[PDB]
Amino acid sequence: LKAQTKTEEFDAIKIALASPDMIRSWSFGEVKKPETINYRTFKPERDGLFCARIFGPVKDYECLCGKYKRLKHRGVICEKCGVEVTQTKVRRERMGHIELASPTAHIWFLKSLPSRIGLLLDMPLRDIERVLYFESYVVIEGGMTNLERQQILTEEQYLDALEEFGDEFDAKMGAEAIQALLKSMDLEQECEQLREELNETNSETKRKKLTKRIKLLEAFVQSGNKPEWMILTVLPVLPPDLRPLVPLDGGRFATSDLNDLYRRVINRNNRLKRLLDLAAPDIIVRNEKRMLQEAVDALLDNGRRGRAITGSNKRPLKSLADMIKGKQGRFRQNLLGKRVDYSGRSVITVGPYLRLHQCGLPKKMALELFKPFIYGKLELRGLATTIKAAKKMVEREEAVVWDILDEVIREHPVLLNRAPTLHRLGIQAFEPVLIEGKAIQLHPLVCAAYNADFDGDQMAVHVPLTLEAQLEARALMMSTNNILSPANGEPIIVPSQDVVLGLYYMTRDCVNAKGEGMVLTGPKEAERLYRSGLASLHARVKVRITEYEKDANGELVAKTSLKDTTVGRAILWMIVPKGLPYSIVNQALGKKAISKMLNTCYRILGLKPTVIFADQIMYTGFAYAARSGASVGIDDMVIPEKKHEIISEAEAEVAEIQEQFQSGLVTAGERYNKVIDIWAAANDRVSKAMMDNLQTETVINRDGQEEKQVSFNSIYMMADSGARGSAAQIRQLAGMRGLMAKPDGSIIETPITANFREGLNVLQYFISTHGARKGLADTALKTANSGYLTRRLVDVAQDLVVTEDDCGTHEGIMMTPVIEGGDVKEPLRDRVLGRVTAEDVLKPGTADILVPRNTLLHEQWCDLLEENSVDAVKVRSVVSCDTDFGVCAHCYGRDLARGHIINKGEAIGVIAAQSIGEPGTQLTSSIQVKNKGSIKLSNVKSVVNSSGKLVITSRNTELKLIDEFGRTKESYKVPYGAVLAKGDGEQVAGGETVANWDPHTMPVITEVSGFVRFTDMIDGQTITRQTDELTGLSSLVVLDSAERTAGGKDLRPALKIVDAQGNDVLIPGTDMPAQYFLPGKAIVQLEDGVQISSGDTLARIPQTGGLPRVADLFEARRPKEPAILAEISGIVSFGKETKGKRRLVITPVDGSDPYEEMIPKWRQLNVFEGERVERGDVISDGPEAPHDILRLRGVHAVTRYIVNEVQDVYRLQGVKINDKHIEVIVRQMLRKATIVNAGSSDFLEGEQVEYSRVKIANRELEANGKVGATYSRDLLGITKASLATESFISAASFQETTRVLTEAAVAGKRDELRGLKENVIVGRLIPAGTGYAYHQDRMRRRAAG
Amino acid sequence: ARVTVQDAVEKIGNRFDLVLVAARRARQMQVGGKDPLVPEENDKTTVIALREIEEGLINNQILDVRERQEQQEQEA
Amino acid sequence: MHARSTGSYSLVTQQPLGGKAQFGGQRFGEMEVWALEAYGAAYTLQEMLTVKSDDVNGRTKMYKNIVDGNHQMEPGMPESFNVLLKEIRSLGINIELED
Repeated sequence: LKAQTKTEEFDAIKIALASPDMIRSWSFGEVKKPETINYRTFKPERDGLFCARIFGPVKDYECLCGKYKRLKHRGVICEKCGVEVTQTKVRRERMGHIELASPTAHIWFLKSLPSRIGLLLDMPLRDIERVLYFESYVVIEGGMTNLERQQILTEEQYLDALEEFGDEFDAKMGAEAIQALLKSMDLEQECEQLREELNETNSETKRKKLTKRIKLLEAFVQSGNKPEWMILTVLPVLPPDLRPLVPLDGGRFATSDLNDLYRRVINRNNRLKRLLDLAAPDIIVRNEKRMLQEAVDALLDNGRRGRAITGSNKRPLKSLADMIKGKQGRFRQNLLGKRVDYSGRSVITVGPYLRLHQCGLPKKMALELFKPFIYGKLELRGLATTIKAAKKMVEREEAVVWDILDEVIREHPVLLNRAPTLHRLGIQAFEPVLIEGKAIQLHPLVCAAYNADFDGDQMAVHVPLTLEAQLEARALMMSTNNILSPANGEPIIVPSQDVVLGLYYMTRDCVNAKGEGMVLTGPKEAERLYRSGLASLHARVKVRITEYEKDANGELVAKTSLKDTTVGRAILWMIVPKGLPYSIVNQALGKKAISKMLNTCYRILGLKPTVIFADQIMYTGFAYAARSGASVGIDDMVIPEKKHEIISEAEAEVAEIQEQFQSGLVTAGERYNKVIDIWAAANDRVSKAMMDNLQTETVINRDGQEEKQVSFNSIYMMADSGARGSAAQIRQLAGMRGLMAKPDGSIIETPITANFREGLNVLQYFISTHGARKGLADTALKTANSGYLTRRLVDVAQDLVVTEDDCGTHEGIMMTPVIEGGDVKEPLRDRVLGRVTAEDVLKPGTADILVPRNTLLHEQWCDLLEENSVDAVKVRSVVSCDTDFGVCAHCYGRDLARGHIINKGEAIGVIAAQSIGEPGTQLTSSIQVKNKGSIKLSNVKSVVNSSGKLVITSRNTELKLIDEFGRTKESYKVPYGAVLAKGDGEQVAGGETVANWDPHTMPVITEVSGFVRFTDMIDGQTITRQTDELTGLSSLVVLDSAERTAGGKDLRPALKIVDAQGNDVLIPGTDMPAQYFLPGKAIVQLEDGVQISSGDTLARIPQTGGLPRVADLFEARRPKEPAILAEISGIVSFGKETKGKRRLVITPVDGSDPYEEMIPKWRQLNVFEGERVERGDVISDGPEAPHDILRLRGVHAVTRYIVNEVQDVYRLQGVKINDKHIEVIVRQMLRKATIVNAGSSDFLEGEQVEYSRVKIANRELEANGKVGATYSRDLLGITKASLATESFISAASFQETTRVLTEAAVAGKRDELRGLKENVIVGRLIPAGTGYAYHQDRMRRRAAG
Repeated sequence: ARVTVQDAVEKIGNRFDLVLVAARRARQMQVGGKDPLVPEENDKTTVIALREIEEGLINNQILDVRERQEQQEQEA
Repeated sequence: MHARSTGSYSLVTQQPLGGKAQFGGQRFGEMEVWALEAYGAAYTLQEMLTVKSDDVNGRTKMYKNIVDGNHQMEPGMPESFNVLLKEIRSLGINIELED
């Protein structure tokens, strides 16, 4: 667009060092006399802080003396003393000054943790202090004399410096002396010099400070500042309306010490200028400048002096610092944000009759919340004369004003936000309905998302006064605008319990029902058929329902069908919107189905049809809920007397096992688990008791003997509707409750035999007592941590905004279904569902592209993905997104609180936080293959030996289950030297252990057949003769490397494979000798002469998941025993035995030689020293380091491992947060990058990755060929992300003010008010969302043209 | 009443810029600067602006035209 | 049920008088703030933590404003925000927004 001639908004903000001359630009008057008293009579003396000549009119266009009591007089001054009459309100902006007669330094920039002035002049802060406290003289403009320019000279020594050098020599102390030094700083000479020596100095204590100084010096260049601008000659003065002085009843003063400090700043100040006209000696008038700078300190707090108190009163004087900021940032942007206007805080109530788009609000609250509108409306129409006359009408609550109240309520959007709201799903918009009551009524089918129940949930009502807020209501916050969860595309509101049962008793089938068999030509008369009740609600009746189908692209072709259907579901159709198929409502109703029904109604029919349909459901949900009269009392429950029959069985066995212990067969622990198992199986029998009983035991005479129908038990209905019927709870209620945990965290082997319906004893209570305790404790604390969890999430992604569409990258990461263990859990589909395809993807069929590069993958395209057998597809990731400081839509997707294209203006950082932080409260041998498919041996080198056992000789044993389709269903990692019953390309059934191994043995087997000769393996040197007491067959048990011999710790037990000649049989593929080294603690299953088959035993070696681990995931803690990965591709070997560490010399065969690691060998090393490993093979065993996989294999590698690691965490938690939210989170973690190569920046400086991304973008381009510094992605923790805040106004908020203030103040680095938290502090529209195009206007008018 | 705003998405689907634009139009309706063209159904200005955008008669294009049109009317 | 939107505020701080006693307005918390940042409510968040009940004079500049019914304001300053500029003014940095 075009910049306007009009002055609309105040543009993006700047902040940088200025000139005291520009402070003279605020020359309204000079503050002289602080005392505003006649020095007796309390006469309000002008000529000071409170003056009209120095500042302005006491009142609007009002002169000091009163010569101008005309609010027409503007400009004309009081000719006695210049009183230019203007509005007194502007005195909240009256800036004055005082011409100091003193060059003053800055002790604040001195004692700041980071000695700013020290690293500024490159002079030890120690000597700098000796200079500013006026105890010694610094040499100025001399330098090439007795001493150097950056040195001091005490009083005694300066006298010596004079006796030797009066010639070409001067050296004063303090600010004036340093003014000379700042007046002479040689910035860029030093710049050339500091990089020269950045390549010269090669010591840590040296170049550390080198890169330090060089950095900030070119930073001064970055702004163009010349150090002089820190030495104040001018003293700025605040607007009068910023320091109160009020009389106290009696004859005293209740003044805020703001005055009593500026008075001090000036008492001392004028005394100083006096002391200079008097020309007093140095150290005395300089001790005066000490008091001048402490006056400055008196304004901050007192700087870092000693907490200056006042005469006979302990009181560290008025701290401006703390008074604009404070805690949690400031006292507005903190929990301290006052009790909002246009608000109403009270508890809530239901309200069935409350329509979809509306809520119910109390008349009384309505009065208190709509007055101004009524006042403006009463004097607008003419039913009140003045606003005060309007007050009187509402003073009596005239029926008239209620109609005017009506006018300002009819279509007035309202915002509803609860207090316990931690996630955005607690904020919506509605429409008012006049309610005569006290509690705020709410629409039922929304409360589930609110998690707002009926106990004491107080919702605050916030009036959208401006049309913008009103439009925001009916734009994104409307009730009908918050249908899906912004974590996953499902229509979040699923019928909870009451409404579910309503529709459950509606659509249901049975065998006996009045009228079962007749025919109707319409569901409409079917309505008038049951509302009368001339037939039962579950009779199979032929009614002609006209189901529809969007056979076209919007034209729903009609298909009239006849259905022998139950009366209830027939009535259900009159509610069902056309397009939806009758097949979805031809079931016995399921809760999962009932939610995804609206999801498919959203897919097929769209938004509108789904919305209005949902409301219809709610009204009939209550309707037929009442028709059910679904009651349950003592006499309606049923208990199997087969329950106490299974208990009889359960009795026998345990009695006998305790008696086995009385003799001494099973041990205590053996008996322990034994007991547990039989009682658990007993409960499953009690299950197969009460479950089948209450499943279909009701048989009714109908068209035959007695045809059974599914039992209409209320319990059964809840248990099948899905509403609230959880057969597990129910079965601890009607069947044996079971074994409850114990105070230890284990299990009391005693079950709660006597069920709830029946008796319970004090014994059973105390078992379950730990349970009660347990529950409470955990949630009561998880709550608090979840809040700080979301705190750290906001911490990490504040500034991320989607602000582009397509960029220029043809990259992302590989999306793959988490095929692990048995069943294929997360599909390829449900990950990519709602994302944008990266590349042109081919089909399992070759050279036939099914999904072109840039394609929005939705339901149908995902159905398209599942028509063939495509298993792996790449999607453009946001961590690979080439968008600089932001994300593009073609790298994000569409899965949001809607199903459409993510738009520019969507600040995604924080919405990710909430969506992901929400689940905090819900956090905590011989494998037979059960999946029926084809056993596919991938990359594993197995071999057939004697007995046909397909033994394993490689660690990468990835077993796959390539099915009839080809898509892997099951995956199993088989250990070393294990048996494989079947091979690659041979189908097996479900229930055969082909993945058969022994966890107690890791046999060392050969690959080919050959003899074994024990080389350097004699008893006493390397091996011991541990031919046991059970097995006398020759075995040479290898002693480990510490039990062998002194000089035996350099001798290796090598097994040499030779034939009947003495020749060595080489290893398949290379020319290397097959010299397998028998490891430590190995039960050698062979002697000298035993021919090892193609895989026979030669040696025998035996051996949180919730908030906690995920928290450490955020700080990326290097573990206890970190599993190290193979650094480079190539051979690995040993060197230098245990001296504490051990040389793991990994020498490349295709890389660079010198690589060798230091590892303590207290770990179990699985080092394949005979093999040529690859960069990534686990070396030791234990937890891993995100860091390492990031810096080694790459971001993409580590990134999807962790998001899939956590994908398993939340998998068993039962929650599905959007992985795309998680993707952006991780990019922000690696926000900074520690550079590796040298170029135009630093050799190792941890700098912005995207800034460096634009660096190389134009390093490849012009002004260079290729000098560009190539970085290494640095992984930062969350308290490091919050520590690396570019918004100093944000770090200062919760971190050390002084620190961060000076931290940016050195160069006065401009925060263009570009971001999020800056828009909080200033109170303006962020550059996104509503203010997106708003700031387009603003940015087009700032720092550019 | 209004069931959805998906029809506003059919014309101007920014979801946020919508808020900005029509809101300013509603304010010219407040201050006697102007008056509506689409008859209100007791709907106060917020809901009226919604109707105007869904039909697509008064969108961002037309509003800027109105801006420059007033410029010829105030200048001359 | 304690409804408070308009009334009188304390003197020691801009914090309203009362709590769950006389005048029960919503003591808006830091985390509900974050909910409004999960939404597009930026302009409403603006007036929320400023013009509503935080700016000692901005609240009156809105009361006398809506007694006219005009919902249209300019980008005003949090005034203490204006004192924060004077904070840096007495140190080394300074505010002189150019152009």
